[PDB]
Amino acid sequence: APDREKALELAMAQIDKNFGKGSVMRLGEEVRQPISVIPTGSISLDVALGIGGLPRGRVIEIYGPESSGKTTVALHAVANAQAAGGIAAFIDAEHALDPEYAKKLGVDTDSLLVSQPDTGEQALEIADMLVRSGALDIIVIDSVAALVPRAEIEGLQARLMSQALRKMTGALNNSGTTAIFINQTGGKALKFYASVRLDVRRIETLKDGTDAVGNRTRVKVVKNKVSPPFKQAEFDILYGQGISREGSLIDMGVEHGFIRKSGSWFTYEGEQLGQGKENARKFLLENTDVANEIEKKIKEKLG
Repeated sequence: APDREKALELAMAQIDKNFGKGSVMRLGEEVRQPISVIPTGSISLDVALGIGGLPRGRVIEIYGPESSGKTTVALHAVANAQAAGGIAAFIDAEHALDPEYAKKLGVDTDSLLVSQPDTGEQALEIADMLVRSGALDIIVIDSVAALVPRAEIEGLQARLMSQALRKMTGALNNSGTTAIFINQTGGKALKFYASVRLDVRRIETLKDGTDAVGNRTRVKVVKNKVSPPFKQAEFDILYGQGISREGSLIDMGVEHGFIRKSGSWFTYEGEQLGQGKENARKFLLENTDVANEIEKKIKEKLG
């Protein structure tokens, strides 16, 4: 009965010791909690991460198929980091960004540090020195696959990438700046350096009755060295409004009881919210007072 675990316990101990914390976990441990993390902007996912957001100082990767969310999540990461006083950097390699939309997500475009390098070898250095001023909070490279090296422009990528990754990884940990990498490629490197990888995919094209308000998405946390991995969260991203914070309260609201679905009628302890997800969504939208209370409750019922 005892001894085995005890040997295990000690085992699992020494591992983490020489290999860090997330070395050995259980798809059941409720462990850790850093006083630092960035709200995804969708609790659903925040919880997904276990820690309630992104592990600062860690290199995260959010890969997904063309037109899944990725950037959106990302720009959210950058917006929530922003509204906290620290400022964000955008390494542009895709030359495709819609500030407006960003602004709508919450991005302070005027104060967003961007840079459209010339070769893949160039961005990284930029990102690397720019990250060395530890003045940044969230730096985000856009398009791992759009990092063509000096050579080709005149197995390169993987290499090019590995190099900085090892280099930038060190510092990132020392400065407390968390990094984002969009992907589709450079594979290897990132695969391993990243301490958290999100796999994002668009499941349903949200039916608005009319023709479409957005799309319901799903992110699977294939790799999480800071909490139990393999989790996942689903949320909606309304065309031109980003992730509906309200849209999420409901889902968690119900998947955790704080709200009752009485047959296409949403109710919150006594009084009803609305009749229909969007209706109740509308409801909370204009009833933030109550809205945050749910978020609050949900955060209390879990952390």
